[PDB]
Amino acid sequence: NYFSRMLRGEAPVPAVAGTLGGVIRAVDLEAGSLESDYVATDAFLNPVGQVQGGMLGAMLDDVTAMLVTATLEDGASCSTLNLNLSFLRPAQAGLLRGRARLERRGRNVCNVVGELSQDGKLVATATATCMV
Amino acid sequence: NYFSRMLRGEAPVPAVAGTLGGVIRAVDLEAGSLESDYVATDAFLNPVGQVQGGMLGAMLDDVTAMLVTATLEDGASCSTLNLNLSFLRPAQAGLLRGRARLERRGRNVCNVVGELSQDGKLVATATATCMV
Repeated sequence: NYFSRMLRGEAPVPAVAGTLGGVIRAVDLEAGSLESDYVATDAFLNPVGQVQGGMLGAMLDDVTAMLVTATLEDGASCSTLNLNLSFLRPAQAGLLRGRARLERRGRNVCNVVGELSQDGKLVATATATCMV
Repeated sequence: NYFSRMLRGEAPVPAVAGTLGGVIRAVDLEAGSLESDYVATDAFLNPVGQVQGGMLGAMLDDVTAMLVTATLEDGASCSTLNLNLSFLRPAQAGLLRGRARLERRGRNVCNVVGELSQDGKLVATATATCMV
């Protein structure tokens, strides 16, 4: 698994995960779930000092695609086709917690849901449609 | 207009637009359209060297929300509720061109579409639902 090589330091984390302060905290391949931390920097802020929605979406993209990748054989690859983002509450600079769950693992499509929390509240959700 | 103050250097560009290399190239408030450049850095790349979908979504978020903001009175504010992103073709590090159009400007909701191109091809599209 590229993913499990990545977890034990034997393959590179994608640069974008570095940029988002992404750190995988939990995986459960039988439950079909995954958890990652993210860091919103002052660089990701709108004029009023909240995190831009799109930047939250990049974290949701990461957690959902990571979960899908975790399930793949070597040689298979996760490609996200659509990502629908709902912005629920404002986020501030600092840590966030991303949680992904597989709603369906198909032969070629996976439907993933992602939730992003900060300070114990949901700030944004996602639905990802991914092909493999 | 906060937006037009921002264009002539008399108000701060949001930090996130800096991060995305965002530079407004065109506005047409009667046509209801707006155009911005974006720069994808090596920091926004997936393992295979293409731009992460979510990072493209943050550019789509910027162009669509910018267009909405351009139309607002002083005191009014643009808040994106949902953003649906479709990923069409892979992008590489470098310049991209974001284009926004208003499909509807309501009393409290604006429906915006965004398209992101690189090297003359659409890489991603968006639909934003925004409240004011």
